[PDB]
Amino acid sequence: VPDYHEDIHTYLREMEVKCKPKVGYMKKQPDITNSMRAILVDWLVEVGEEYKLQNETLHLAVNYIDRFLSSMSVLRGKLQLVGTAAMLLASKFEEIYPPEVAEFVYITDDTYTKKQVLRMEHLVLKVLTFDLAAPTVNQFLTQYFLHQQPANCKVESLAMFLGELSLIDADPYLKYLPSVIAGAAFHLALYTVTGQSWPESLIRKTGYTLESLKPCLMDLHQTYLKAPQHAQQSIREKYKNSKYHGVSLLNPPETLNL
Amino acid sequence: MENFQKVEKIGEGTYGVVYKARNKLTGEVVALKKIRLDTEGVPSTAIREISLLKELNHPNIVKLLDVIHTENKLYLVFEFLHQDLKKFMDASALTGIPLPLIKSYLFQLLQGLAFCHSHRVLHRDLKPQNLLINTEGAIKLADFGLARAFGVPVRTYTHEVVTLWYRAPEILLGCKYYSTAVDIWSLGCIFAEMVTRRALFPGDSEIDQLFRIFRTLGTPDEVVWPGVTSMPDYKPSFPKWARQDFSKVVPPLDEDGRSLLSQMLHYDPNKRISAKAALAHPFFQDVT
Ligand SMILES: CC(C)c1[nH]nc2c(NCc3ccc(-c4ccccn4)cc3)nc(SCCN)nc12
Ligand SMILES: [Br-]
Ligand SMILES: [Cl-]
Repeated sequence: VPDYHEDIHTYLREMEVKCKPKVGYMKKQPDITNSMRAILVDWLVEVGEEYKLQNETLHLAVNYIDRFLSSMSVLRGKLQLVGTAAMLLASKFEEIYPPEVAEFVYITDDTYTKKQVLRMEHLVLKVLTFDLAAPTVNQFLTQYFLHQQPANCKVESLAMFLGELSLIDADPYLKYLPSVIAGAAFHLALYTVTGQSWPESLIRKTGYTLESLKPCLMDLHQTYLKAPQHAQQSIREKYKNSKYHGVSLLNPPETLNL
Repeated sequence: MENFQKVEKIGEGTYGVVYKARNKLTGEVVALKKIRLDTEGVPSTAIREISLLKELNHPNIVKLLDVIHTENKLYLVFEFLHQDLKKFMDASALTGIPLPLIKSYLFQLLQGLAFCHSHRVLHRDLKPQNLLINTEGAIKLADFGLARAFGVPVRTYTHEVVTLWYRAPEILLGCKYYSTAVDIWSLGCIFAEMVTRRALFPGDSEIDQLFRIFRTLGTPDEVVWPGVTSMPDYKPSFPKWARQDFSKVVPPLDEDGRSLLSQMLHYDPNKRISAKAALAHPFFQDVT
């Protein structure tokens, strides 16, 4: 473990409550649906693969979209402009070499101009009040991985796969904090591969029992079982790659006995 | 922006130009950091400085007061502090700075730094020009344009980081990973610099930088830093200098100050002391 592993964990805990978006915001959006958000997020997974962006960059972009749509109404034909600016900002925050604006414009097939993307950027910054350093599922997972005894690369990839699936479906995952989804994703991955359970040292560090994780786990297990049928498939196709040891082809257990 | 009267340019830093200005309504003297926006939109340095400094509320970190997007420009409004550490050291280049003031300043910078680190932020440009002193005796970290939110554990980050004189050997020798230890190295150099009023390692290239480090601390090998001779930019033709005794290098320092400085300037990043552990060092026994 590195020097501040506990101080950082405690702080990320405090920040995730402040950076959380409104649980029911899509009900109040007159013109967009959860299904349109799923199509947007799944497209950004493709963009991430195409430009070789980090998984952290994708998780941040989604957090910016959810916080932006919690306070602004958006028409369907402008939803992809929101996502594009969000991805641009996430990349400038997190990446060593962000793609350029001109490239982000190109991947929308000239639906929007460069000027629109830079103005949407200003708007997103203003609406989010420049607070970009949000805790993600990814940041929690990588800390949780330091408690594996011993490390198992199949567990780590499967847990990343499940974490990333949760970005697609606002209902239900908007009702959970990132640290909870990461705990559910880690336990489910661990159980699928080795048959072991959410370990004692993580209960100690997180204050979460399996019991506290159970509602999210019930939700995540259903997401996992139904993933081959999902209208959106970019994440699944991505975790077929050998880089992620083909974990998206593994069979989910039939029950969790919880 | 109509509320501000520019008084004068006071410096540059990582990105943009910095001005002293006066709020016309409240009378408050501020510092304005200007970015012109004219191609990639808002620079990543600005996006990062702003998001991070909004979280970093601490008495030894400079306070961000406001962000104003005017017509083609971005202005960051900051508290103004009357002096930087570099100028303060130049004006004391003959008398010296009394060791208890050095101790206090170091203690305060370490508090600011431990805060950043416990809040997952690397500064990556600690040098005396970016350390600001107010009329009260407070010192504060500034210019977070090169800073970055880091993960647990870290990945690979930008290689071209930290002003040369303050840059850690693990960056210079090309390690794949670096972390909180790069900031502590910088502070070690600054600690030494307050004592002697001259930069500890003033190199004029990357190789010359290493050589200045080696001459003083001894040329690292596998005894002191396991893995060093395998590092990307390590060369078997590096000269082998012996390490110098600290009571010649920083004579005013007492026993405890020598021990602390040693621990901040360890070659191996895994041996180098953290900011929080440094605050507990016996050297800070009798700190004001
Ligand atoms: C932007 C914000 C973080 C900030 N707040 N106070 C700042 C400050 N105060 C020192 C100073 C004061 C007046 C002068 C001065 C006064 C008159 C004429 C010329 N210069 C110089 C430095 N300096 C700088 S940048 C120069 C140092 N590397 N940034 C500052
Ligand atoms: Br006025
Ligand atoms: Cl001296």
